[PDB]
Amino acid sequence: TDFYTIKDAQADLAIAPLNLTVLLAPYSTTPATTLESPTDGSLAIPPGYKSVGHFEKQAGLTLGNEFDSKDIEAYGEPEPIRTIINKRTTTFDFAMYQNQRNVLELIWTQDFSNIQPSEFGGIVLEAPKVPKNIYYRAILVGMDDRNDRPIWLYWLMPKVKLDKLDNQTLNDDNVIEYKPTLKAFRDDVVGYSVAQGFAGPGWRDLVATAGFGEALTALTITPGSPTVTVATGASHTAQLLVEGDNGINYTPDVVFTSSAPDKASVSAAGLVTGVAAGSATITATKGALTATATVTVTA
Amino acid sequence: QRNVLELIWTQDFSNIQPSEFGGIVLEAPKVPKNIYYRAILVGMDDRNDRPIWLYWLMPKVKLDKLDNQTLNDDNVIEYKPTLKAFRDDVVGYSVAQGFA
Amino acid sequence: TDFLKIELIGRDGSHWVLSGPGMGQQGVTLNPNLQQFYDAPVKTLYVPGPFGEEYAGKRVQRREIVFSVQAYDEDPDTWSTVDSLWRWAWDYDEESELRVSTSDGTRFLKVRLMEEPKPYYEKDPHITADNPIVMTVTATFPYWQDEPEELIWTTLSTEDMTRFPVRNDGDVPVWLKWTLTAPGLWILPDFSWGNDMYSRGREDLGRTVAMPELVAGEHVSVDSDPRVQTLIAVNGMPTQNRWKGNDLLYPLMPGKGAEIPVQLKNAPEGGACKLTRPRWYSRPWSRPGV
Amino acid sequence: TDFLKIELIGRDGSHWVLSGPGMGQQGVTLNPNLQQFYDAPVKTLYVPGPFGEEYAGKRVQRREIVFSVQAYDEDPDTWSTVDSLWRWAWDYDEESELRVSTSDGTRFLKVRLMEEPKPYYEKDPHITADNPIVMTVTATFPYWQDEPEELIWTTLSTEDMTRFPVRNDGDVPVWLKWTLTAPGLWILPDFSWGNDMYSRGREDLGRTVAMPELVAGEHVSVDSDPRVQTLIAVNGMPTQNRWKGNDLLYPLMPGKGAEIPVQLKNAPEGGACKLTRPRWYSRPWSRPGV
Amino acid sequence: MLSTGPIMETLTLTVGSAFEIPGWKLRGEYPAGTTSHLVFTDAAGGTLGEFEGTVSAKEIHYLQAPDDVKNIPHGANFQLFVTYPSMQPQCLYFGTAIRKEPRY
Amino acid sequence: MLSTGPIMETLTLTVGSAFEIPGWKLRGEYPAGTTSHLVFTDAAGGTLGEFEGTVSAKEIHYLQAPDDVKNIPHGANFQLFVTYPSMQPQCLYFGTAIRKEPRY
Amino acid sequence: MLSTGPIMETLTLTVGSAFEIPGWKLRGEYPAGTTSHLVFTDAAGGTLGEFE
Amino acid sequence: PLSTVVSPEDSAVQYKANFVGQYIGPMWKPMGNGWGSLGIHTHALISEAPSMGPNYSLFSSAAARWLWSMNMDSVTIVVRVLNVGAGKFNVIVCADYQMQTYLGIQFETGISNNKVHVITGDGPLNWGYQGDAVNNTTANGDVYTIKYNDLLDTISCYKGTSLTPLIEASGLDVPHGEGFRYTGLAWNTALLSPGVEPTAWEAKDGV
Amino acid sequence: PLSTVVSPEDSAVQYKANFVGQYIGPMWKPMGNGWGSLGIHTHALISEAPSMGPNYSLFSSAAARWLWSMNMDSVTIVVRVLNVGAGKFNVIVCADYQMQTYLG
Repeated sequence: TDFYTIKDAQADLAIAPLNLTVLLAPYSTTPATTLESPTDGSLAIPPGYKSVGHFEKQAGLTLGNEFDSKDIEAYGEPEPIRTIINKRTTTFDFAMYQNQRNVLELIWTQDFSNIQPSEFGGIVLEAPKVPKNIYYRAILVGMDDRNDRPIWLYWLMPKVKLDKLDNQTLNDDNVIEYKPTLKAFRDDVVGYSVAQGFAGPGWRDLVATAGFGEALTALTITPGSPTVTVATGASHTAQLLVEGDNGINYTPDVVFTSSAPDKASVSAAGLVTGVAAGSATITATKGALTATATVTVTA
Repeated sequence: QRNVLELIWTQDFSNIQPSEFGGIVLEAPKVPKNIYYRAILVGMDDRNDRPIWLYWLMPKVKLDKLDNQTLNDDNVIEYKPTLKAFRDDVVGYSVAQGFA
Repeated sequence: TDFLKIELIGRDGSHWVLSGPGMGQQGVTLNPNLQQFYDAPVKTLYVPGPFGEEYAGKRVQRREIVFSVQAYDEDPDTWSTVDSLWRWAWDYDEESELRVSTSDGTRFLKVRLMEEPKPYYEKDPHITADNPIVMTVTATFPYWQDEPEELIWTTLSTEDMTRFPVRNDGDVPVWLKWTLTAPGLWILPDFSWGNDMYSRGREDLGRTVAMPELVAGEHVSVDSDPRVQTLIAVNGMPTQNRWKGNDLLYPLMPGKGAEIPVQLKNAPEGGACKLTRPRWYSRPWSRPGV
Repeated sequence: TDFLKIELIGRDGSHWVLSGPGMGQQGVTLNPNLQQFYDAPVKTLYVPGPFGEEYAGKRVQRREIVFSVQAYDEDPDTWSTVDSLWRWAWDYDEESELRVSTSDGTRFLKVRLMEEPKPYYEKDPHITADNPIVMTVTATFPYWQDEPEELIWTTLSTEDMTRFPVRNDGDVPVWLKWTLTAPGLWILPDFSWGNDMYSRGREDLGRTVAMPELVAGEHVSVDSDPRVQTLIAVNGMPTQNRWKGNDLLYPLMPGKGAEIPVQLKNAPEGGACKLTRPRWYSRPWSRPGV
Repeated sequence: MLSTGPIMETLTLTVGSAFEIPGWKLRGEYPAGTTSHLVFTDAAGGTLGEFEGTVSAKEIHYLQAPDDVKNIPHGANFQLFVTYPSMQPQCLYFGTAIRKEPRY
Repeated sequence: MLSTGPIMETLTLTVGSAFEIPGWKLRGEYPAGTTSHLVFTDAAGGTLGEFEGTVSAKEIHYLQAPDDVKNIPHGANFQLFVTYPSMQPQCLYFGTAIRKEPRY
Repeated sequence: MLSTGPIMETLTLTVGSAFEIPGWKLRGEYPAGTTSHLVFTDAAGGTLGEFE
Repeated sequence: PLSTVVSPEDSAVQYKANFVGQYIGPMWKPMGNGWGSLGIHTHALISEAPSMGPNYSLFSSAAARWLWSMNMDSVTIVVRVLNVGAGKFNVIVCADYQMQTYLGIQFETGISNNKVHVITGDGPLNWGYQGDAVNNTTANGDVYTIKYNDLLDTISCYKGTSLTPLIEASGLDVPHGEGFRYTGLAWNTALLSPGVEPTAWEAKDGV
Repeated sequence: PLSTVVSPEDSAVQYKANFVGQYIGPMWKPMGNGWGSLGIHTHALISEAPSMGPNYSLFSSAAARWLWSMNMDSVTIVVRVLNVGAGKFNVIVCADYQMQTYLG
């Protein structure tokens, strides 16, 4: 086998976080199990998660992983036979610009929900007498939009706490930035400290290549004999679902066509509307794969 | 890809089933898992259409450390692990170097 | 390494490879820094003299071996099984074997729990399923042992004599054991081998002692080691009680050997004799001594 | 971890989950590095011998468990409530229960405050509202226990006999307790189970001891435990006085068990016998052994 | 681990409060015909309580009454079985019940 | 180690729970005609239970009703054997069977 | 170490399992006609097994 | 280091069984029909102790072997039985670890075959006969003593208290020594109902 | 381990007594009449071996218990006896520790 075939490198599996945002929620907010909407697979931020806004471009966002390790030594062996990772500490830091309520609450470790602006809008945010140990829920979601098929890659940290705060320098040519480091703790209710996830049409394209599940080889369709009504009513339209052999819905990816638009007119999303009584053929194609269904239309 | 992510997270993601729209979620384990792999580091020098394949065989490697990764709106996300070689009892060596 | 193998055979007969080829197959390996394991602890005695202190003798001491093992497995349930089995392989009242195998052969040391084991790390052991157990074991008999060399001589004659080749190839004196059938008057050798412990090394060069006349069914075991009564009869008769305050006095000193003579008289049936020479050593491995 | 769950039942009946699933729900968690918690402290005796020192037996020691807890809450007032409750859960005179639950079941240790606790940091604890308490507790009975197994045999016949199934699944001997109704003459087993602690291990294999005849209302507790008197009459009568130098001498040795016979005679109104067998272990968890 | 084993767990109970296990934690694929069964027992083994959960496509939900859960004390054992259609019950969770309430 | 051996493992038993070994825990390459069985044993060598696994092309599945595994106690030994066609049986997983359940 | 010597190695046996040593463990160049045999003896030297 | 390896001087051993609990127990290894081929029958109709036999719900002929082995060639087996039907009950002596070759005493109960035979086993469930057959009626609670004497190379069966051999045989071609010291029982019935089955069993080394 | 090992309780026993040494021996414990109630009588007038009996210097009745017990209920006793004069001789089996109840 040649070197290129042995390497089998794919450039499409390189995901660049072209855009990125961090969302913080109070610890009472229900944690985000996943960011993919169960309806159409779009991005679904759970309620209670508020974005922190812009942050510094040059600083980026650094995810730090720290391993505590212990070498096990054998009497009859010179080198360590094994090593044990006692713990993996995850932190992340970024330099955020905006001066909003949640940003300032995170910076000062105080709840400013009871802060009432003065008659002319002025506010004063006193630091707590004793620093307060407050936990939040963090979502770090980034978008790589390629060919109008975005990939949303995200980190879910159900429990984060301000670990340190970098010194801030005031310069008459730069805006004020707050650069916190947030350490992730393991949440008992969800059973993890940090999780990584992928979603989007681009990720749906790349699941098989990445190697999760099985490769898409058979394009099955919803039951191929749906009955539709010409007259307006409950049964004047019928929705078709296009699935792969690996249990992935490929309806947005496939192309819906009708060989007989007179009988059932098919939309892009996969809705056949009864127009004239008879039988129609609906075909959804994706590359070489295709699926067909014979729709019955009644007046 | 799956083996890269499994190595990074010290978890076996063979049972991870993509959702209806292909999305996956990879949770870090409760306690880091001590998993060993077998590594082949093979390089090719193409000289006069007579390649030299020089390779390293590590029959037992473990993720020793993982450096901090920085997200920048102009660079792809890279995972930079360090893998430590241990001596395999079945083959009797930890690292071998070969040419072909 | 492949030059050294360490094994444990527990009080329950379980087999563990702590070090060497096949170590850790049962889940337990041996950690470094094991102490009082190689040389038998000996203290020397000194008495005041004109030039300081004069040599007064030596006494061997029991072994206090403190060593750590590592019990490991992938899943905590199986690790718990392994740890329970390792704990079951030990006791305070009864001893378990600890075998060292090298190019010099296999030598075993019988050890018992001197005190309670100290298991696990600071956190609970189910987190790692890979935990160290610190064992403080003790060897009441401090010498390393090989399987003893046994010889048998049978005779149908009323009166007979035999010679047993005997040689101590170890570095410590060993005490002979005899098993003599009955009836019959036996004469056993108690050669000094030049040992001047009683100031009779040359006088007792060819010392022989007669056992009391054994009656029918009174087969005896004559163990010269001091941990054990010398004469013990099979049928419970008090043979040493009959034997008039005599004793076997001398061990087979290192580097000494001869054809020791055994005499049998007044044995109408004709009797049998068995000689057991122990093989004690002060180190788990050592080249043969001459 | 979910493989191990540590709970405390205070002297006042409070329930705390210090480790495992549900830990910290009551505000108190368990800190690492807890000592003398797993293996029962046993010391071995040695007397001088020919080759150093000879094993002379073992003695089990009372447990001295030194551990630490975190009392925590977000507000100092509720932290103070939790800290007060934790202090209330302990005493010196009366003991509190400490349960360890694993895949081998639930085993408990009765512990009491050996000395005063050492609470809080160097500053006042209301600042952090999250403070460590250092507990030095002691276990007078060093064995981890399970709920004792109780059997009842009632009969209306004047003369009757039964077989109690008995088995010691633990690693330590246990002492049986009997509760016998009156009147009637009871005969109870005192099997040695091969124990040579009185040089009668096989002579006493089927030993039975006949308790003195009981008058009406003289219900007896017959506990073989050395801590308590063997015969205790509920009405204060000196029943042991009419018992002629006989006693229950033997515990239930580990790994031993049978259908021990209990006989009742001369009982005009029948009789009831209750057998309590303790379940003592030297470890919080251990796989069954036989 | 070769076999499927129950996870050790604890259930909190409160006097005067409704017992409830939220569905978002008992997640998993449950085909139509699945049932759930939560059993509360004492030290002897006497059945203190039997409860049936309302299974859904992806969750199992429990919701009882304070009268229903009054008889269960702290330390009572529990186990939660799930029975898939045409299958034997499988113990998802076992463990113990603690009470988070003003002690009396 | 010239000759390979089995792997030491644990099995979980629960009262009222079906004993199941998922096939993804016994994944392999098994030609048609490959058999597999599992034997439980006490400390004396007596068989407490013998079961046959469903060997598919790339997995082996075990599934027993709770009545079958009721009598196997906590701490029993187990062996798992796979017999390839026209070949002698070989032991894959040996070990112990713990009982993870509320004790009475 | 002027002379060729054996390597101290251990064997694993299981009841009810086929004893097997894989070929890749006993590697090396063996010309035609080479014969290998494994001999199991007891503590006294008495042969208790022999295999080809 | 050992001059010779000698087989340990194993002492005389004794075993008992009564079939009072729920199931058979691991001390009886099933044979021929595989695992789960044995069961306990209560026999409460005749008010007797439970007996051991085949599980007639799915089997008719079943054999069992004692888990342990006798330490000496000579052996005594005392069996207390019940006759609740028609069938054949075999007491098996000097069997191998698979009950392939063994001596045995067969008690047949039937309309015309109320007899006792000496049998040599060809597999656990198949056997051949040696010598004639002695007429013998078996009642509930009958106790039979089957002794194999190695010195005389004889197999004998005595009934009740009398010491005269109810049946006897000598010189049969069955291997002895190590590996042929296993005892057992077997049941063979044409119907699916209990026939002659043991409620009590004792084994002892030597005669 | 239980397959290979044989427990002392699970082993047949064999006991002998000859009295030819003209001493009681340590294996017989007097019952009922207390210590020193047994004796050995030579019967030298006739060609006979010594026999064990009561200490007729003190008692006219006596009992002895063999120090160790049997390991199974069924038992065989073989006694070679001498009828010197008038008397009653009991062979006692299935006795308790103090020989209170027995067959004979």
